[PDB]
Amino acid sequence: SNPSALRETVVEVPNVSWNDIGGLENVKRELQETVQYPVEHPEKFEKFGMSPSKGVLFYGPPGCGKTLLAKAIANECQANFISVKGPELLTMWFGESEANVREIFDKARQSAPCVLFFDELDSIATQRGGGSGGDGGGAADRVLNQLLTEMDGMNAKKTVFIIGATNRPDIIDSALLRPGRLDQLIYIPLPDEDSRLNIFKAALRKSPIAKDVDIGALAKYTQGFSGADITE
Amino acid sequence: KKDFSTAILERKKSPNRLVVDEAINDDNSVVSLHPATMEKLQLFRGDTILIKGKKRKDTVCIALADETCEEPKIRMNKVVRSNLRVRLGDVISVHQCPDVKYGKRVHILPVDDTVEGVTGNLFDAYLKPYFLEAYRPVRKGDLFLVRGGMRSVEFKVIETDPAEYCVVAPDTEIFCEGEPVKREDEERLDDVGYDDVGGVRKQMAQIRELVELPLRHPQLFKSIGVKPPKGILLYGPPGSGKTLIARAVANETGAFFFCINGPEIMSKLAGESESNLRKAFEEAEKNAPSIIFIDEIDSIAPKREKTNGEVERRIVSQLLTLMDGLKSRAHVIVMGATNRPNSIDPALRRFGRFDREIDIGVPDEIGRLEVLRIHTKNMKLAEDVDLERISKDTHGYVGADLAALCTEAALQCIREKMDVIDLEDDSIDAEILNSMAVTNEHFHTALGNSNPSALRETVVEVPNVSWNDIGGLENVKRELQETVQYPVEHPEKFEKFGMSPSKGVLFYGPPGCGKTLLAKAIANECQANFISVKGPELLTMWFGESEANVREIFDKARQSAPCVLFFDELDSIATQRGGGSGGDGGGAADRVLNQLLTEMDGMNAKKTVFIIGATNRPDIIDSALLRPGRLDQLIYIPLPDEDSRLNIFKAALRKSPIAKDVDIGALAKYTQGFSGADITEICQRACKYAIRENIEKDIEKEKRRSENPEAMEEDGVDEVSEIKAAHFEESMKYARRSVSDADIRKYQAFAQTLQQSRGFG
Amino acid sequence: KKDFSTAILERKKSPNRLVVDEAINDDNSVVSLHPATMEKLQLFRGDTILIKGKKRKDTVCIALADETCEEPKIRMNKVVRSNLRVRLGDVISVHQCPDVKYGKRVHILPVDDTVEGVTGNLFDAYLKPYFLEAYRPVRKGDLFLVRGGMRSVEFKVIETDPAEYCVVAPDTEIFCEGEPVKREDEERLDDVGYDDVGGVRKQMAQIRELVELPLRHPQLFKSIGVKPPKGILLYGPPGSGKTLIARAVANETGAFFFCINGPEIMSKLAGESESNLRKAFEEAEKNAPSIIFIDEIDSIAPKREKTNGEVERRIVSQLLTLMDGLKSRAHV
Ligand SMILES: Nc1ncnc2c1ncn2[C@@H]1O[C@H](COP(=O)(O)OP(=O)(O)NP(=O)(O)O)[C@@H](O)[C@H]1O
Ligand SMILES: Nc1ncnc2c1ncn2[C@@H]1O[C@H](COP(=O)(O)OP(=O)(O)NP(=O)(O)O)[C@@H](O)[C@H]1O
Ligand SMILES: Nc1ncnc2c1ncn2[C@@H]1O[C@H](COP(=O)(O)OP(=O)(O)NP(=O)(O)O)[C@@H](O)[C@H]1O
Ligand SMILES: Nc1ncnc2c1ncn2[C@@H]1O[C@H](COP(=O)(O)OP(=O)(O)NP(=O)(O)O)[C@@H](O)[C@H]1O
Ligand SMILES: [Mg+2]
Ligand SMILES: [Mg+2]
Ligand SMILES: [Mg+2]
Ligand SMILES: [Mg+2]
Repeated sequence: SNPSALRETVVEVPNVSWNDIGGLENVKRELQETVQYPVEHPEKFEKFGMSPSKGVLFYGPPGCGKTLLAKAIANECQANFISVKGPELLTMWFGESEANVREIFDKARQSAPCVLFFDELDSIATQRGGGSGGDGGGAADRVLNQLLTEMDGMNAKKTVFIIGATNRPDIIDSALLRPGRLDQLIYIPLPDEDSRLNIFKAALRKSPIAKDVDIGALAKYTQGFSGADITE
Repeated sequence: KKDFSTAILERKKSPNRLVVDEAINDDNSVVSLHPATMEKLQLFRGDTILIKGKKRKDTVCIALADETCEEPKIRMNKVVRSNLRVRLGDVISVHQCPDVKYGKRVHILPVDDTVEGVTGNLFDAYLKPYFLEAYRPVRKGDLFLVRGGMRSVEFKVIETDPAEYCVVAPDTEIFCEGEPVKREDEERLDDVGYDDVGGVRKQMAQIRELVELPLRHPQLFKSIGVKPPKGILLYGPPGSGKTLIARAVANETGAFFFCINGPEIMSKLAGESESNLRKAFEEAEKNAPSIIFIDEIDSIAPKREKTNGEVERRIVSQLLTLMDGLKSRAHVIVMGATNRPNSIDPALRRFGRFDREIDIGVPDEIGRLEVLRIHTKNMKLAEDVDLERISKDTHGYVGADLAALCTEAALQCIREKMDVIDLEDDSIDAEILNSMAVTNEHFHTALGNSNPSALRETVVEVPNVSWNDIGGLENVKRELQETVQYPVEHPEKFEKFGMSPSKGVLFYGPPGCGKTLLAKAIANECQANFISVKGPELLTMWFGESEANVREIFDKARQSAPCVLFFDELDSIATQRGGGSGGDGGGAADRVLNQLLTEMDGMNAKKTVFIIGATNRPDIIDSALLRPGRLDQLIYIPLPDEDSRLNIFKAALRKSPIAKDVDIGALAKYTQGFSGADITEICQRACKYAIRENIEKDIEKEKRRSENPEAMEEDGVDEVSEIKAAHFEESMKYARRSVSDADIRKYQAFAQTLQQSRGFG
Repeated sequence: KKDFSTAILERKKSPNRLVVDEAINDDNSVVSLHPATMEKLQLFRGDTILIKGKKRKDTVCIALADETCEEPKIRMNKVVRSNLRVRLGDVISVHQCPDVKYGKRVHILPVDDTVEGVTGNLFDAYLKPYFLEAYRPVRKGDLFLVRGGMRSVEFKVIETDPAEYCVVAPDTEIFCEGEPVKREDEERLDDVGYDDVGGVRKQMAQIRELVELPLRHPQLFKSIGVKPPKGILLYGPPGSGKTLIARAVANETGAFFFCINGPEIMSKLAGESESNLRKAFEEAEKNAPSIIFIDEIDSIAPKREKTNGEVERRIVSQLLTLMDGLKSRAHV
């Protein structure tokens, strides 16, 4: 048997927790302030007469756990999580057209609190071409401008955080980094010696590993490896 | 001089105008006038009088005398207030009733909800005991309360003789003949009026002077030798105010009102739509003065390119013919309503047709506050509801959205009481029902769970930003004053010297230096409307409304003069014309460039409209935008210097709990080359660190108390949690400039050589 | 504080609420209440009572006494459980039947699948031997089982007198008049309800507070001075829950329900679609409180850019006019 509603956007609390993510202690510590505090304690910011920012960008090497952090922070705050990929957005215009990005943003509004994650920004957020032209990239330009337009109207909703992820920060459009948009910049580094042990343990937290396997031993030999390589 | 546009709304105080006040008597056919007021009115003790109310409703009562009634008071009872539709504080007028008109019959009938529990002939229990020999004046259509024991039955004046009003002499032979005046008839009483519309005063004044004046006092127009416009077209965001305003004006002007709903016309068979239109117009002409409100006119008269059938173009043509046939000027006005002004067929928007248009746009803060006050005037609000905060927090909310917000607040109030309310029972405890009140937290929750609709529509409002919110930039402000304020406040000054100014400015500089804020500040100083448009928004307009988006924003700016049309983020639309001209992704930048220049060309003749741009990429800015007659003035916004950064920090923290030991000036020295955005993000990081600190402190305190409840609440109490210097140090630890030292000399070079871009490289 | 959104769904435990339990007797017109529960209910041994079930279904039985019935138990038999539509563990309520209403007639008719193998007058074999002088309470619309030997014939309470419920006194002159109660009628019984919808609680709560509250307890809204919304629009992936939820809410709220299927409206000739819409709205207004569920509304009211004909825009306009005409607030 095959499912039918497998392409529809799913608004649900992810099952990922901080445990599934190895290391990144400082990133988690700052994400708590950036997301959880303005949600669980919204009146705190009004007490000090200063509003927070509803935008974050994850940039770093592939396989370092950028998609997992968004899901984990959503799970911590018990907020709905909407996952959107750049490839999916690019086909939306050749389809429902203008009423796809608007629709996902409206769904995020209706599902507040929410964490609207845009994975794989390497395609939609391709830097505005100097020789502006073409319709193949006229879809990246759409998913860029129409997305920024929605970001502008999203800062007044409150309890909605827009998180991005890009493995190509060089081509990321500079407009997305504007205040009122994805202006907070968090760097996800390659795991270090200590982080790789945690990554191995998490990847094998439910594995039949023998009694003679030294998980820490592999960490020394595997340096510069992303978490994806550690899982492979 | 003043702006006389909002002059018709003003109420002219007159000696006959008295303010509403509570009475010393509950008599419904008797009020109490102060002796001095009666002397001004030439009245005497116990004399019948006609009180002019609202919504063309008036009553008749005998005026008594009492010295406690201040001069600006009338001392009417609750029944008279309800009949006149006037709450305490309104300004009614008083006219004499010289024709007391002792009536031979005063038809009286009861209301079903006031009769529940009566087991005897109402004539022998309520009417006759209080009317016989009482000589109580009665006004047709007014509900006077009566009592015949425990039950209180309120009767409407059904049919007097004379028909208008009379005095109930003993000769009034009448009894209660049935119960045909059931309470449900109130749906068509106190329905709509001027007081039921809030947040629109300029539009309302325009409608009143274009509709009510021609129909009530055409003598002015006839003497002046001008024929008033007959076609009015309300348009605006859906749900804003259109259908309400039309009915309110129709009821307040007191003219025959005929409603022609578009769906109702189009839901009938061919040959009945046109028949109904013809009947409506003929009836309006017969019963002049008259008004013909065509709601949802876009359905019966859509754009001819979109309509497909023949029995639709036939209806459009019939409507056009009927409007053309109204030039007889039989005191007939056709008012329209359409949220899609462009979807309307062009033929309607022409002379002899809907040529005058009013935009019922999104309300501002005060308008939303007034709307909320109007809608909550009946709900059981608690004594701690602050509608000012809600109005401030409701941006992009049309009146319908505010009504939905109030309803959601009430529903949330019910949910809180669901624990003590059982749904299985077919009846709910009366005490619980009467104890439900809507609190501020309910409204806040409803607002959080409610979303706005008119948040994408262009907003034409005076910004709240002032020069204080902007740090430094003294020279820029000084030149902006000359460039903008002087040609607006003092337009004749330029004509005195025989030289016209320029209606274009361009802001170029490093990001985060305060280019968007300056436009808003200068608009606020001149009290001129501000229209904010971003390049990303323009690029999607072409893939959409197409040519009629830029034209529409420019037309809106024209209608909203004085105005400051700001185009933020020119880095996209103003991308320099590609040497290898081609492509459709950039074929939208080329559109928003050429079509924008075309509008700029026609905008220099409008006057009092200034087009301001902003670009962080002056290198790619199209050289055409710098032409005279366009954005030719070039103002460079530099990175803030040592002195400017102190002001920026102070402004960012002008409402912050900063401690007493924080040296704002100290940070300025360390932060050099930082834009204002970085200076604000520093404060944001510091505030977040302080939130973490005090969250942990409160958690530790509560856990200390819970780790032995015997530990009492010591004198230690939650403090300001002021932002200590440690938080600022930590923020500066991660703070990083958004403008490099290599990307400032380049801005200086462009400041030198920007306007030279119309030639070669 | 808590999230009060999912508060209407909560069942309020009351002294009159008893949990379902198996009975010591298979009698269909008699249940067994614990003596303490009866004392809380002011009942006595062998007293007729009305049991409030689900889907607006209820039965009437005489409550006996037994100490084995724990306080949160009612000890009903299988037939009563089926009639009430309640499985073991549900929480029904108990109300008294002070008006026993000794009935003059208790119309009884059999079901075809329970009669297979009967060769004698059912009145002289099943009804009279167990009803005469038994004073068994009967509730209209409930299937009580009877036996006259090996075959077990279950009869529905067709038409009592009083109509709602009564007690079968010896004066009840009645016999089995034909077999018009064939078992296939069960397609319209125990069809849908709240318990038949799973996986939606927030949406279900919203629908219940926007539909059932305005129709059953409008006094709250009237006192608060708020007019409840009259238009609700369910949407979601095809096949999710829409048509099921609409019918479930309609049946649970117990209000006149009228279904206007879009294909059915559009499958008829011009002038009959609008006529049917008008008839539906008029009937709903007449029989208020009411609900008008328009399934597949996208067919009768699609986007105006996509619709081509005139007899489709006419139907859309008729629907818009009818909805605009509902501001009378006749509990519709
Ligand atoms: N820090 C980590 N801890 C544990 N597993 C990790 C970590 N980082 C990556 N992984 C594993 O590697 C997979 C891929 O990483 P993911 O979290 O999808 O990163 P990404 O930035 O989305 N990668 P890509 O889309 O390929 O650029 C995860 O789903 C985990 O299985
Ligand atoms: N300015 C206002 N003051 C008070 N109540 C208002 C105001 N504007 C709107 N409302 C309320 O909101 C309702 C909706 O406004 P309505 O007059 O129906 O808007 P509309 O523009 O005719 N809608 P549509 O034809 O659907 O685009 C009104 O009937 C009032 O109940
Ligand atoms: N001179 C200033 N004084 C005070 N605050 C400032 C100043 N300049 C910038 N800011 C702050 O930084 C924010 C961003 O600056 P803004 O006025 O939007 O500049 P911009 O030119 O529109 N930036 P961008 O669109 O990112 O190129 C402002 O909204 C203020 O919060
Ligand atoms: N939540 C549920 N619980 C139990 N059964 C369900 C549920 N949802 C769907 N079903 C079953 O699946 C069937 C299909 O659902 P249905 O109510 O017809 O969906 P729909 O949204 O009306 N379909 P369509 O009009 O074709 O988009 C139902 O009739 C039930 O038999
Ligand atoms: Mg990613
Ligand atoms: Mg309208
Ligand atoms: Mg700018
Ligand atoms: Mg369906």
